Amino acid sequence: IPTLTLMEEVLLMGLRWNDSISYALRGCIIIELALRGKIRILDDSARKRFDLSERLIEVIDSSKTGEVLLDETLQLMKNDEPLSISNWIDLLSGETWNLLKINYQLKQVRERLAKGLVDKGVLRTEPIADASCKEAIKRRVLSVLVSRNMELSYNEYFPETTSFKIIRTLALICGSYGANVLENVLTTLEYEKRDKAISRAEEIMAQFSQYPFDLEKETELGVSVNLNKEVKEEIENNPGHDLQLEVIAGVFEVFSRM
Amino acid sequence: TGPIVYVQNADGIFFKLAENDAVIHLANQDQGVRVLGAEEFPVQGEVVKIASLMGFIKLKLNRYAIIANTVEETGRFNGHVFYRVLQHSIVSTKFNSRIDSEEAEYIKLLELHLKNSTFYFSYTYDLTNSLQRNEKVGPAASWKTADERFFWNHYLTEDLRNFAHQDPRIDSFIQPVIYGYAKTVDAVLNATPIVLGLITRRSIFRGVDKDGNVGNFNETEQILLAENPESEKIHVFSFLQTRGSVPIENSLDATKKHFDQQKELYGDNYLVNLVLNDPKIHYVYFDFHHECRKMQWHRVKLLIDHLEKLGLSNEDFFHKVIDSNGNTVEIVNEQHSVVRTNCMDCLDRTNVVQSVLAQWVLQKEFESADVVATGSTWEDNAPLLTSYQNLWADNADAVS
Repeated sequence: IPTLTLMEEVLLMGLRWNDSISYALRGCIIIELALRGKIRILDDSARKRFDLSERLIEVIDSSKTGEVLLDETLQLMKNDEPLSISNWIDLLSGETWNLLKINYQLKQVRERLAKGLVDKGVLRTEPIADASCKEAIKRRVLSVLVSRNMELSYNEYFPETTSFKIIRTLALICGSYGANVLENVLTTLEYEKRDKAISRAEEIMAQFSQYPFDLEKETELGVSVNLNKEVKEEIENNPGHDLQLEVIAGVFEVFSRM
Repeated sequence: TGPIVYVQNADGIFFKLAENDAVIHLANQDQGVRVLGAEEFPVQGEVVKIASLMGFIKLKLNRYAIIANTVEETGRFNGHVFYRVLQHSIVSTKFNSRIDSEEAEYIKLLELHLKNSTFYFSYTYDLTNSLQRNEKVGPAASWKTADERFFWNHYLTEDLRNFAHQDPRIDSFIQPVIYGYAKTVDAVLNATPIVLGLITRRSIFRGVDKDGNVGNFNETEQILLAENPESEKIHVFSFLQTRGSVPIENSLDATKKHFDQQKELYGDNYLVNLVLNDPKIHYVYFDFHHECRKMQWHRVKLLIDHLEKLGLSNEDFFHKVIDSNGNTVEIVNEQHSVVRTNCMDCLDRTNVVQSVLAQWVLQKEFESADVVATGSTWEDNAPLLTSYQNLWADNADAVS
C-alpha cells in the first residue's frame, strides 16, 4: 500500500511533456491497476498463441482507489468488452481511429497529476516541497541500476510493508525509460556507470517483457545481481497472482514497442 | 452493387469493392474524396470488411466517413434480400487526440442520432420507391433511379454522386438506404405457400412547408407473394398507403404544388384526420369518442365503410404476375388511390388504421388469387392473423 502512484512517481522524475510521457503514463495506469489486484488476464489457453500485449483484460474488483485517473480507467473497463492491453492504452491515449470510444481518451493528465501531488502536499505552487522522497526513489532506482547487490530503501510514502516493492521499482524503471525520462536521474553518475545502467535497464526490459519472465538468465553486467533470487522471493509470496504479473509483463512488452 | 472492404492509412482511407476495380480514396491532406486505381490499394495494412458505405459528411475542416459494420437478414422476397443495419461506425482519418474539441460535440450528437435508429436496404433491389414505381423502371438502373424523398443517404454521397455522373463504376459503390421498417414473413393459407411483407419509409424533407412538402411524410407499403401450383404462376401484390401532415402558415401556391405532386405520384388521395374543392382530393375526419378497444375497432371498420362510400375500392392495388425465373408475365392492376392518415397526440392510431385498412385490402388480394373463397374471412386463420399482428406491432415499435 504505497502513498504515491506509479504515474505520479514517473512524472516527478520527469521534471528538472512529449507523447512518450503520456503513453508511459497510461501504461503506468494499467500497471498500477494490475498491482492493486483490480484487473487480471482472462484464464484462456488460446490467448497465449498471440503476443502477451495482445491479451484481454478482466476486471475483478469494483472498489474505488481514491485516485481520479485510476477510477476513471476502472469505469471505462467496467462498461466495455474485454479489450487487449495495447488497444486499451491506445484508447486511453486516444491513438485509435474509432470515434465510438472517443471519450476514452484522458484529457489534461498533467493538471490531474499536478493537483494530485499538490493535494498530497508534495508539490508546491508558486518546485517540490519534499526532495527527500524524490531522492529516496532515485536512490532505489540507482540501487537497481548500479549496485552490485540489490538493497532497498524505504520512506513514509513507500514503506517496507509495501507489497511487490521490487516489482514497483522495476515497473517504475521500465515505465520511466519508456518515456525516455530516465536520462534525468543518470546525470549525476559517471560515463561508464551510465553505460552500464542503460543496458541494465535494457536487460530488465528484455527479461520481464515475457511471462513467465526467465530468471535462470545470468547477467553479464554484474549489476543488481541476485535480482532473480529476490524476484523469486517475491513470487514465493502472493500465489495465484500470476494473472496480474502477465498484465505487467504485457505492459512491459508495450513499452518496448514505443 | 456489392460488399466493400477498405484499408486505413495515415495519408488517407482506401476503399475497394469486395468482389476492373475502382478505389475510393479519402485523403487526410485536404480531406477530399478522389478516385484511384487498384494499384494504389495498399499491399499491407488493416483490411476492414464492412456491409456498406453510407457516405461522407463534412463538418468544419474535417470530413468524416459513415460506414455500416454488419447487417442482419430482415427480409427475403423473390430472391431479393433485405438487410437491417445492426452496428454503425464513424471513421475519421485523424486520431482521437487530433480531433478538435468543438467537432467532438458534433460527432457526439451525430452518434446519438445514429443510436435508436433502424436503417434498412437491399443490394439487388431499390426499396426507395414502391414496387409499382420500381416496376415502371428498368432492371438495369439502380442508383440513378431512386425516390428523392426516401433516399436517406443523399447528402452523404454528394461527392460520390458527382463522381458517379462521370464514372459508372461509382454507381456500384453507392447503395440506397431507407429509414423505417422492412421485413417479410413466410406462411401458408389454404394449402398455398405465401410470403407476406411490409415496408415503411420516412421522407427527408421537413402544416405545409413553402416548398410544397408537408412533413412527417411516411410511405407505408404492403407487399405480398403467392405461389400456387394449381395455376402454374407466381402472383405479386403491392398495396400502398402513405401518411403524414395535412394542409389546413400554408400558402395557396404551396398547397397547389403539394396536391399536384400527390396527385401526380399517387393519383387519387383520401385524407383522413384524427381528433378549391378538388375532386381527386377528399377530406375525412374521425373521432374515437374514447370507446372500448373492440368498439374502436368497430369504429375503424365503419370508417373503412365510409371511405368505401366515398369511392375508395378495396380492389385498387398493384397486382402483377411473374414467371418462375422472376420476370413478369403480365401487369394485372395498378393503384391510383392512396389513404393518407393524419393524427393528434399518439401516433399509434395511424398505424392502427393503416393496419386494419391493409388487412381489409389483404382479404381482396387473397380473393383475387383464388387463395380464399368469395365472402370468406381470412382473419379466421390464427397463425396468419398473429403473424400479421406481430408484423404491424414491430412496425409500430420501429416507427416510434
